[PDB]
Amino acid sequence: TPEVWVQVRMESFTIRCGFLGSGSISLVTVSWGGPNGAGGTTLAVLHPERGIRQWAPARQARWETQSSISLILEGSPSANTTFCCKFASFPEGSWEACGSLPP
Amino acid sequence: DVRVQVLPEVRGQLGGTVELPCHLLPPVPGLYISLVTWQRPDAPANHQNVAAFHPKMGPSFPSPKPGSERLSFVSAKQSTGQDTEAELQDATLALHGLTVEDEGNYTCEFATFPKGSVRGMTWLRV
Ligand SMILES: *[C@@H]1O[C@H](CO)[C@@H](O)[C@H](O)[C@H]1NC(C)=O
Repeated sequence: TPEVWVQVRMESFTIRCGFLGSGSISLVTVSWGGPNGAGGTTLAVLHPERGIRQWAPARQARWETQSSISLILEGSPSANTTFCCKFASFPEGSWEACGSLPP
Repeated sequence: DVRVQVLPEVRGQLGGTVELPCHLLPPVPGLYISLVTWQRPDAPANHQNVAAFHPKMGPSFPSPKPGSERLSFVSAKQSTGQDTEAELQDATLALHGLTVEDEGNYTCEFATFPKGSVRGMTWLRV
C-alpha cells in the first residue's frame, strides 16, 4: 500500500509532505482545512515539468526530492488546523493524507 | 473555471453493462490533464483506487475488486506519438458483468496543472 506523509512545523510555518509508492508523481496538490478538490482551500499545485502554482498564504513552494515537496506559508495556523497533500501517481492512482502542527 | 460533469446516479442491471459518464466539461486553453483517477471512497484503502489513465502509458486498474476484466475507459486516448496529444477530457468508464459488489459511490478526479484536483461523484446502483 502506498503511503503519504505530512509534517507541519513552525519556522511563518512549513508544510512538508511526500509519497512512498511504486510509480512516479504526475501532480501534487496541497490544501488548507480539508481534502484537495473536495472541501479544502487550495494552496499549491506542483507538476514535475510544468512547474508550480501557489495561492496567497503559501509564499514559497518547492520539490525537496523527486517524491516530496515543501511549502512555506505566512501565518495564523492553529494546532487544530489541517493541511492535506494529494499525490496523483500512475499506476496506483491518487493518494492523500492530512496532518497538523504538533500540539 | 472547470467542473466535472457526472450523472448523480447510474442504474444498472445485474449481469449487464453500464457506463459512468465523466467529462471535464469546459475545454480551456492552457489547462493540462496530467492524470485521471477513479476511486471508490467507501472501499477499504487498498481497494479505493479502481482506475487510472496516464497520457503516455494508458490505463491501470490497480484494485482487483471491479478489476481490469470488467472495467474500461470508453473514450480516453493516450498519445500515439510526438504528433498527437493525449485526450483525457472524457474519462467515462464502462463496467461489464455487473455484480452487487459494484454498487456504491464512484469519484472521477482530474489532476490538472494550473487548477489542481477537480472531481465529481456518482452513485451506481444494481
Ligand atoms: C481552532 O483553534 C483556534 C485557536 O485556538 C480557535 O480560534 C478556533 O475556534 C479552533 N477551531 C475549532 C474548529 O475548534
